Amino acid sequence: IRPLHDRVIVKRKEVETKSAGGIVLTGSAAAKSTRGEVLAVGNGRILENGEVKPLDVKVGDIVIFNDGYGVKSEKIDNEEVLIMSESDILAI
Amino acid sequence: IRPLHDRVIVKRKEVETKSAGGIVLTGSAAAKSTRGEVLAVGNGRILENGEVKPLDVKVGDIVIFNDGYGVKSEKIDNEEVLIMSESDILAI
Amino acid sequence: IRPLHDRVIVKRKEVETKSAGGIVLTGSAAAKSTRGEVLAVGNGRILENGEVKPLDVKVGDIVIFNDGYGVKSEKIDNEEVLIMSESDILAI
Amino acid sequence: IRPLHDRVIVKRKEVETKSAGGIVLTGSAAAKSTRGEVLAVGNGRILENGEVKPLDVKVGDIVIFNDGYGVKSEKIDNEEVLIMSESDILAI
Amino acid sequence: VKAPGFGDRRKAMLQDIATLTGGTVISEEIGMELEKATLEDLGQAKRVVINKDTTTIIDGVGEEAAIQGRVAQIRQQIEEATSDYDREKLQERVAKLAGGVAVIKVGAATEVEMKEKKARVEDALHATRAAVEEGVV
Repeated sequence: IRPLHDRVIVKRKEVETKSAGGIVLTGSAAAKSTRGEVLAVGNGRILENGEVKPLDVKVGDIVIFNDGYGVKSEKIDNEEVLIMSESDILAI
Repeated sequence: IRPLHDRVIVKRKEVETKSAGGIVLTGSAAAKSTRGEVLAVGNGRILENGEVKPLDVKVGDIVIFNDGYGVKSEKIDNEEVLIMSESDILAI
Repeated sequence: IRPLHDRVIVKRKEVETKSAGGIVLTGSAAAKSTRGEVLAVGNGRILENGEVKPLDVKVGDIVIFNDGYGVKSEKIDNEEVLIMSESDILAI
Repeated sequence: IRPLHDRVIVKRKEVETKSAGGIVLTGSAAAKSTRGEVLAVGNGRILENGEVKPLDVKVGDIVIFNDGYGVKSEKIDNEEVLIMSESDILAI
Repeated sequence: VKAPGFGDRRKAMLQDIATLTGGTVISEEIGMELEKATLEDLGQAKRVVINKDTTTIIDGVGEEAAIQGRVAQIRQQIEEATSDYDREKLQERVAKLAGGVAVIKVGAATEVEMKEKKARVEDALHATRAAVEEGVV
């Protein structure tokens, strides 16, 4: 696989920790999940003209991100995968 | 044929791919298809004045893309061809 | 939780601190809280191409920030830990 | 209350200044007050990579500003401490 | 299929079928999505047959002691039903679990006659039921 610049390729964790008190159980509130594993990373960012300036993440990072329309979503041979612009990534 | 910079021309692959369940057939739900296959790549991208900026895709790639308002179409010999900018293209 | 450029990470103090009158116990009345105890600071600011420029905040301070669009919440140790830009921060 | 670059900090003066008539007193109609007095000034304005370029305002001056959404407010000593950009400030 | 009944009469009959068949009822009122029901949650029967208006499940492949416990539990509720209308929407279901349903197809020479015949077939069913609980003299 091969990301097409600015892009980071990840996969999200499962939606909501159903045990999050310690013992207390829950169903689903119907949110999503902010945590993902990084699978592949773009060359950098082209615009501003001074080189292709590289991204901050690497493969095998566990990232936290803003789960909005700058994140894109896909299904490869049954696997959940996602592709964002780096500007939605908040932290490792 | 030659796209007038930042733009890329592709054929779409199969729509809501009705065999993709295993044994089970799927019908339709109101998605379309993220998978395209490239027919013509533009004359770079005329911005920032330090030459024309590049494009990274080629004719004969199979590409994952975002189904946004940047995606257009066109009519070759009676078939459809999709026309977007590389800013909707995500990965191979 | 290593913040991903421009971003800062802080834990907010108790929202509507029910004692803002003096002696008088003023209660909940539709306020928030703006004071954040700093936990981490980002990889600098990377745009403008003239290398990376610093941020003027530091770990262990209490910053004043607005309840802005860059403010997201998240979970370490069962605390609320929040991520935002140096632009969402107003002052010390 | 050190404002975190481009921003400036002032006290607001008399709300709908009821002596702005003459011998006759003027009333309130739910405006506010463009007249302030400076408490602190920020680091300057950074952008275009060469150190920092100045602000034309100064600490202690009795300045006049656009009392609108650029201007924020905050709670030192149970004053209203206004936290604006220099770009909110119209004149001395 | 769509479900039998309306209100929680619907839920009740779906759980009767679940304990007959050895399955699980999935509900949002038990906090689970249907997106994940397992090869352990699916109910089973010796056969099932369907037509335009009815569905017949021919013998439960579920846990025999839980099937019998369900039949006993509906009869337990018949002995504490909070009205005659409650006692109906319980008694319907003991026979449908324990063996099935019998039907008398009524016949007569006119429609005024069909209605007196149907009335006498009810009245004699109520009288025989009354004899089964208190005896005969």
